[PDB]
Amino acid sequence: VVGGMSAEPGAWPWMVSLQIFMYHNNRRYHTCGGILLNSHWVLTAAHCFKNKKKVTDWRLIFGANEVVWGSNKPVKPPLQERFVEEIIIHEKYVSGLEINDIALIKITPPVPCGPFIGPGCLPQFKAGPPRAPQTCWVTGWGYLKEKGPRTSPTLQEARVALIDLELCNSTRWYNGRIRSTNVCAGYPRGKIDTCQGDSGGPLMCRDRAENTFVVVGITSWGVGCARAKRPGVYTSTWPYLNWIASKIGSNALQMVQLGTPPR
Amino acid sequence: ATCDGPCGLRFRQ
Ligand SMILES: *[C@H]1O[C@H](CO[C@H]2O[C@@H](C)[C@@H](O)[C@@H](O)[C@@H]2O)[C@@H](O[C@H]2O[C@H](CO)[C@@H](O[C@@H]3O[C@H](CO)[C@@H](O)[C@H](O)[C@@H]3O)[C@H](O)[C@H]2NC(C)=O)[C@H](O)[C@H]1NC(C)=O
Ligand SMILES: NC(=[NH2+])c1ccc(N)cc1
Repeated sequence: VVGGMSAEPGAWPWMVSLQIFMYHNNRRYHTCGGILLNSHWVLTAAHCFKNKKKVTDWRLIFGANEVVWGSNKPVKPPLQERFVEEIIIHEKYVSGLEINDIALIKITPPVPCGPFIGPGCLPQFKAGPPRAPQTCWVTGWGYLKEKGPRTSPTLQEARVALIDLELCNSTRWYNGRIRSTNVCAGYPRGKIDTCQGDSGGPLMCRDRAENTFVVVGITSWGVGCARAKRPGVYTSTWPYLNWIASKIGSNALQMVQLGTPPR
Repeated sequence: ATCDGPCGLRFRQ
């Protein structure tokens, strides 16, 4: 994440680190982020699995705050490590343009939720698309600056602003490349944004009067990182409740949706 | 240590 500071242990217990496991040397490399939905599913970005669709090219790390580049050493609790049992890229995903960039991963064996690992919430059917203004945060182990080979060993976080799509799409910004299933978040002057390695990660929001945060998007792409008028483009989770529910089950999704509590 | 329960819960610590 370009900008923003490090996070504190337990601050975001649904963060999962998708890694690529080179078998010819047991090295693990963090390449994408992800969101813990339940004991056995993780929501992520589709593009992540490009040229990597074999369930054994991956390893999942939960309950982490500090992530090390290529490492072979096992992970000691509370950190957890897991294997991919399934990779479900969205049926109408479009590579390249990064459309319907959303995927689901089934874990094996399942993870135990504790002080450093628990689910995140998704929007309610009733939600509709993210209305600005609002206070959102993004987290991730990606680059700290456009390019710059090294990723962040310590999970980072940053506060960002939702931008209307009519603005995000205007000529002087993305000039048409944005669609209704997207969500743009960042700043007009940039400086703060996600970046490679953050992909698959969450865009969480809520209102000043509200208690809990909610994953309203998955980091998808953008033009560089932290550039003027080029906000990060995210996959709006709301329009995919639909698909999510058809893969993970109704109740499962129900359990990750806030009710109508006190305001 | 089920993963059910209220979501969006932070600092479970
Ligand atoms: C922004 O992204 C798309 C760009 O639209 C562009 O056109 C103007 C609105 C302009 O001011 C800029 O904002 C931008 O350059 C836009 O996608 C489509 O717009 C139309 C309506 O959806 C499309 O339809 C046209 O209308 C009829 C439909 O039957 C017909 O003539 C033709 O088939 C066509 O569909 C048009 O094709 C799309 N435009 C392009 C070039 O992609 C998006 O809707 C905007 N984003 C969002 C999220 O709404
Ligand atoms: N936030 C961004 N501009 C961004 C995020 C991820 C990515 N792979 C490219 C760009």
